[PDB]
Amino acid sequence: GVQVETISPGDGRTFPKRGQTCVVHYTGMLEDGKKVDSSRDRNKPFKFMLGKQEVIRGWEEGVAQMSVGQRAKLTISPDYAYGATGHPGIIPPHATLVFDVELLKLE
Amino acid sequence: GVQVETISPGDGRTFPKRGQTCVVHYTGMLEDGKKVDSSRDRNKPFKFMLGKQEVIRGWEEGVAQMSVGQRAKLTISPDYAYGATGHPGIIPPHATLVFDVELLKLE
Ligand SMILES: CC[C@H](C(=O)N1CCCC[C@H]1C(=O)O[C@H](CCc1ccc(OC)c(OC)c1)c1cccc(OCC(=O)O)c1)c1cc(OC)c(OC)c(OC)c1
Ligand SMILES: CC[C@H](C(=O)N1CCCC[C@H]1C(=O)O[C@H](CCc1ccc(OC)c(OC)c1)c1cccc(OCC(=O)O)c1)c1cc(OC)c(OC)c(OC)c1
Repeated sequence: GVQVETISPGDGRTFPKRGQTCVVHYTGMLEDGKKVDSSRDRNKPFKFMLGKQEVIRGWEEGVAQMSVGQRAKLTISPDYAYGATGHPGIIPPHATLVFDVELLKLE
Repeated sequence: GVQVETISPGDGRTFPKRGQTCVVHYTGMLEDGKKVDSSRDRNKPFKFMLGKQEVIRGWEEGVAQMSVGQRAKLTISPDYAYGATGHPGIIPPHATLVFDVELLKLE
């Protein structure tokens, strides 16, 4: 599943609802700490809409548990991410992924 | 993931909303056709509430795509069911499950 470790607290009351656009900055890494991708390296935050199947399962479930302003480490098992196949050149097979995620705002 | 094959049509309009109780009769079986369990063998239909994590993943997603009266066969991969461990005595490890499900009503 997805495990959540809080790094910095959010407001503790404003949580994302399906249909809302989540604006976040993230760093995705393999279990051994190696960086695969990061929005912080790109000039603009990442955005997705909750409930539209726009992202891997672990993210839908994990980010829905965060409040605005919160920063957390989400540890996602393969079955909740890219599973057996992974994704060529980016994610190896059966990979557990760890994301450092910061929920900036909802829109 | 979860694949849905329709066996008998439903009303094509009444679909389960998160928070509603789905009343169904089902027969679950392994990929080779052996029956593991069936509510049709038990005197009353199976009931569960959508969106409350009461059932395996594949069911939350598959039943949500059925309308009242529909009968369908849901083929669920391990990652959407019991994964690598299975469930002692009932579901073996790495089991793909096939369910014959009939959505009787919503309440
Ligand atoms: C740590 C690397 C990272 C990743 O893992 N991230 C991205 C951040 C959200 C969580 C997760 C993801 O979910 O990234 C998805 C990957 C594809 C995907 C999508 C839905 C799935 O299922 C319902 C699924 O099933 C496995 C796989 C994603 C990507 C881009 C925009 C996205 O949002 C909407 C859009 O703008 O198109 C979504 C990643 C970034 C990519 O580009 C920034 C990317 O592209 C090259 C990619 O391909 C594997 C990986
Ligand atoms: C084909 C065998 C079958 C099964 O597979 N079925 C049952 C029908 C819904 C789909 C699925 C299920 O999901 O069955 C779950 C199993 C447990 C479970 C639950 C949530 C999970 O969350 C992701 C999860 O993760 C793996 C595992 C279930 C069971 C009973 C009531 C249930 O809910 C209503 C209630 O609480 O009364 C749920 C099964 C029947 C059982 O009893 C009738 C049972 O018990 C002995 C069982 O244990 C493995 C198997």
